[PDB]
Amino acid sequence: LKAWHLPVAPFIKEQQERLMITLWLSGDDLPPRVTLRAEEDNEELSLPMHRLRQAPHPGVVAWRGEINLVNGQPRRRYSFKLLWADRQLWFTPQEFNRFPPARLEQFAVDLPDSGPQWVADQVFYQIFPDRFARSQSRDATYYHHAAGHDIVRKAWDEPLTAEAGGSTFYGGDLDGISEKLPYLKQLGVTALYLNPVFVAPSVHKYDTEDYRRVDPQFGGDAALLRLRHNTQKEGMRLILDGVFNHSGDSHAWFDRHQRGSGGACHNADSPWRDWYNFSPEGVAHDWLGYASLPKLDYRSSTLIDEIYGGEDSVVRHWLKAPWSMDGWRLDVVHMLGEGGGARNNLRHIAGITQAAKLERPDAFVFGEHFGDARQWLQADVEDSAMNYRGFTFPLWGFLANTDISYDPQKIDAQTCMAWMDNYRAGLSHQQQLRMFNQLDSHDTARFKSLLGKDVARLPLAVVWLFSWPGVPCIYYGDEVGVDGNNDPFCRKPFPWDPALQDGDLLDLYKRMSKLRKAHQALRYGGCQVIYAEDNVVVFVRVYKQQRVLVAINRGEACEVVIEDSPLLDVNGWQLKEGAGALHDGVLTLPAISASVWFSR
Amino acid sequence: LKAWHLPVAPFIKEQQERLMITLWLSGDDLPPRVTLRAEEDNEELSLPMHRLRQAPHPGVVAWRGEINLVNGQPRRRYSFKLLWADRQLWFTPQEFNRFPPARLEQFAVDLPDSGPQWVADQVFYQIFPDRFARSQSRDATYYHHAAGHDIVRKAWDEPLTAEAGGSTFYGGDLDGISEKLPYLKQLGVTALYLNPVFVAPSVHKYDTEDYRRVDPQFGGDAALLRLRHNTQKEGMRLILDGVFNHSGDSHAWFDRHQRGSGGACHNADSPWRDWYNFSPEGVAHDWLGYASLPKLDYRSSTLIDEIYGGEDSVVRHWLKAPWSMDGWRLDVVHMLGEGGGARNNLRHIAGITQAAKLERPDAFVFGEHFGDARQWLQADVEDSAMNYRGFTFPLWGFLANTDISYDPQKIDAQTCMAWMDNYRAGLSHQQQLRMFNQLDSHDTARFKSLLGKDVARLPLAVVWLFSWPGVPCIYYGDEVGVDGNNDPFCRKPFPWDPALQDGDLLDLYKRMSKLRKAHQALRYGGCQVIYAEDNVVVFVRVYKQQRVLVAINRGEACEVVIEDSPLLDVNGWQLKEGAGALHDGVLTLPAISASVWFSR
Repeated sequence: LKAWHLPVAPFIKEQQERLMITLWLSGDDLPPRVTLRAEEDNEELSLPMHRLRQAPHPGVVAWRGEINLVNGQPRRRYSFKLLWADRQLWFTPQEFNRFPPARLEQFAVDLPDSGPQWVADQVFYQIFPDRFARSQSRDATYYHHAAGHDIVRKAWDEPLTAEAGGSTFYGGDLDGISEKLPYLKQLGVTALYLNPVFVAPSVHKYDTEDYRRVDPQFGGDAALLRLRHNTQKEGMRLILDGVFNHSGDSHAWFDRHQRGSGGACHNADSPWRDWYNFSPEGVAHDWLGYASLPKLDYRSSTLIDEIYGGEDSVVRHWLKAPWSMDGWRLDVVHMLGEGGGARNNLRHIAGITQAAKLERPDAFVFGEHFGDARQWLQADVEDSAMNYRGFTFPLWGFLANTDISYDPQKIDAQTCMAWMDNYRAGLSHQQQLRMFNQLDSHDTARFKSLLGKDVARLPLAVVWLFSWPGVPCIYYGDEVGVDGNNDPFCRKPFPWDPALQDGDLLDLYKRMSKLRKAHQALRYGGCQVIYAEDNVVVFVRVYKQQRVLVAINRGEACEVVIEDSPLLDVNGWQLKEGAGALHDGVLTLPAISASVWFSR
Repeated sequence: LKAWHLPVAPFIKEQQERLMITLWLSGDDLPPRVTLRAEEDNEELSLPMHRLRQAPHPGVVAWRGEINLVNGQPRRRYSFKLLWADRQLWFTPQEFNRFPPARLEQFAVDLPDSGPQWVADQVFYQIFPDRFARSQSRDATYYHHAAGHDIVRKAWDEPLTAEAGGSTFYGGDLDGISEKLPYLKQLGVTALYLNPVFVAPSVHKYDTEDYRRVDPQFGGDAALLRLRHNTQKEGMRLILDGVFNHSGDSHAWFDRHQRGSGGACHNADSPWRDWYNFSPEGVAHDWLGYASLPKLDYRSSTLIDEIYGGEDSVVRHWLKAPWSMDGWRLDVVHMLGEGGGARNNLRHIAGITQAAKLERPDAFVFGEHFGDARQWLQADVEDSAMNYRGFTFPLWGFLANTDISYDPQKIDAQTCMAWMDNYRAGLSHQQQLRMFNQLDSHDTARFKSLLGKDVARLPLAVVWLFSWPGVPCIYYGDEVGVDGNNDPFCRKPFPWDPALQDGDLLDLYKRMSKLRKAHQALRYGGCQVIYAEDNVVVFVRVYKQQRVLVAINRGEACEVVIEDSPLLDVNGWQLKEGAGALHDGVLTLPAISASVWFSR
């Protein structure tokens, strides 16, 4: 017995106020009845399915049902209940289940879809501002109170060292990014995610001192206005790093260093005393034991107003004119809450997202989730997450034998795809398409270094990043082969000298972004894993009549048989990237290779 | 490789402000390192585990770690990360996982536990009031507007018929329940769940007309005061059916039948016009197409105040003096919300539960969930659910070959236990202990009838109901062998004539409730499935040094080998119920039997 279904055309079709659902079956003992299990206002529904007269493909029987769209909530969950005379079988995102699937692990489609529909068309690039590029115009040192010393300035070619990593400035700025826009546009980028840029004494600037002013070191307000102009002119989106779980200790609201007289750290009568939590001993709650990062108490209704409740709260401030940013990356989204911990977290993240969409309906809001983000995403409190658990770490394990803790990891293609597909199953198709996928970031070792001796696998990761469902994000310098261990060493200055650039890797990035821009299935399509065993993964992206086939071989050269699949029943295939070869259901795969085919 | 862990003593121990966690392992290739993955304010933690010098049991190696309890949220999620030189393995509620478990499917313990700790000590009994018992004192007919006719009155021995089922009254009342308290106390009952009792024209009374007055047909306010007195006197708890997703069409707020002049159904200027949703055509939103049940629009802040927001809102009204009820069963909890659907549902159920605990901190609030309730329970918006998906339907399938839709079902012991254990894995140990388990209810066919020819299996269900984690609920008449098809036929009058009673079944219920009252592990203990194959299920309840072993055989007589388990390493076993026999790791099980053993 076999089944096929993806939450996209050709399997689904909106027609008037109905959502038509088609299921494919094949086998010797087909069920005489099939029930479409659907949901309306969380009530489970048993909807009839009828057999279609026309076989969609050789030996494939098609069933169809209808979800009424005039009532219910926009997210349409559904599964298939195969019924025989004596038994039943469920078909789900995770294949067949002998007992009923979890409600939150069904197929799901968002109709009407009110999410940021532009996100799926983007190629993102993440910039750690101090390390990307210096403007042509272009170093003032001051005293970092939270550190024990003045800040340090280094020249662009000075090696990175573990000393005073939070206080070493190489001096990149925002006009530097503006000046490098042609390079990013040649790379395929259509959108930027910036690490923090508001006034703060550290180099990374998660120790926010003023949420209303751009730090002069990066070029101040004028330079961020220019970047917004230039990006708009080039049709590029722009996302800022939003740090609302905690403030910096040098913020006026807290003011550890008594720069004023009404700070919360040293005055019980401070206007913002109840914006922070102080233990019985008086020790302020902070972010995981970093006293420079006092945690904000969202029990206080004035804090709620200042951050997201008010018309000119911080979240909305940068989304309206003249700033008109395209949204927010939410730092430490999972811990924000009341009383010094994550109490009431889901409610407050919902408030932040809601406030953003009030200012800009198409605003993109996604959270930093090193962990399992499903409960946040399943309650629709944010649009998306940095997909470490769903994308990053499965690739770390399958390709680099390591994990979030740099613990050893030995997982084969089966386990990797079971892992990746289990996580997506909790997400609607529209949510899957906007997951923020990257290979590494400013908070991890460089993927290239994590490969160690297996660095030849890096191109496989690059192809996968551009073809797995979700929006891909390049971490600055990845595309020219920057390596490094974790923070501080993952934040090297970008090597603008082409002699220090891997130009073959750079070209790979250019081509994959062209393939993605070219083919709807790489942006909008469903995704079916077709083969997952030992070293080989094969999956197809699916959208209307178009298909995109992707075959990854992490080891020695081999041949693999691909059984006849109705998803692969096409006129022919056109190889677009890689040296793989498909002929008569046999895939010839060179050692350490990834290949992409478009259907003709 | 083998592992054991349950979220209860002897595996966990609170000591000062620390939670100690112990893991058992056994095998030839044990991991030299084990990481306790825990959570603090949703941040994943890697905590060291150290090897204990003393083997807890033959050939079993013990590891221990500590969760710091002074910070974080009360629910403590955790899992075990086994680490070798080249690989890792996860140990979870669902055995070993090669890739990291879902955050929401870890072991979890609620510390500090603020739930209703009394619930785990109860035996519940559900009463459909019109059909349970007439008081000695003891019939007035009126016109049911939503029906097309006057109500109908029938004598106690008149057969049930499908005609006017919502309007046929046999006349049971609340003083009748008061008078039958000695019977319920002899049965083992310590708590009552009543179907609706507020003023409403139907016999089931989910068509609420007045949320502030007890229906005179059941004996009015005086009779419910007496039942509260008598139950208190006998140390019995009392739960009322709370119907807040919709009102009845005869409620004054709506008033389809113009009993007043300011109703919402016929006046655009009604004080409660915005308490209901009217389509573009003006058709009121209702409960699944029943116009007698107009749905309430929780967008309106006055409605929120009337139902749960206000000091004397409906939810709190019956929880304070003089009513002092012990909580609420929430009818159609999953659909309640704004705009004519389930919009903002989680938030409103949270408000209702919060309001209840404001009035009574130990109030028990649980929802009617025919479907998958995990998202409600995982967000702590209610204490518990009617556990149809986690308990009822697995037993319908394994024992009765049927399901929620009375579709055929063919699942073996493996699938049943995989199903039951997968659902619990999303629940903390404290949540599992208060799940509201029953075999049937006023909204299903009688389980005894569902068995058809296999009715000899019914005692197995009864033993299982009292030994699976959760609080058991008898549906009135089940204990003397009432049968019937679904609503209306599952609501027969209780047969008080002992000649019409299955006294052997009644005794079984008495003994199982005595076993539960007697043994802490049946109320507080963890639960490990030990054997699940074809017809046989064997599981042990675990609490400190005590064990309770339960063996269910749904088919012909057989013998089954039980490998040495450190959970079964005890002084000896004492058979308490059934004819099973355990000797030298071999379980001799008669056909269609269930057996219970206490450890000595």
